[PDB]
Amino acid sequence: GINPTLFIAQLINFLLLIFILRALLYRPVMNLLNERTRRIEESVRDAEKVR
Amino acid sequence: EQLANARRDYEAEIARARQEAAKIVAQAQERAKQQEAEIIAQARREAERLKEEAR
Repeated sequence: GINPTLFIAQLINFLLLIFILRALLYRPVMNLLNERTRRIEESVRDAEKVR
Repeated sequence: EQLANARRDYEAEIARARQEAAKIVAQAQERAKQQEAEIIAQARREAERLKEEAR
């Protein structure tokens, strides 16, 4: 039997999940993907700037 | 490092260009001083020749 209280409890579990995983990984990992993209972009602009 | 050496070469090339331009103006001034000095001297010699042929 499906219990609405347990359903909302699954929502709270996934809220804890999403928020803690996001704050501990994804913003560091968005910084990582931005790091690679922004650094390649720095390389490109410095390439035409040096020539 | 490519950008670093390019920047340093840019300002260094400007500096060496100013050194060589200083040499160029020194050579031009030497040429001017010379040229005027013996142009006046040749004017003097021509005047002396004119006096001699007049005599």
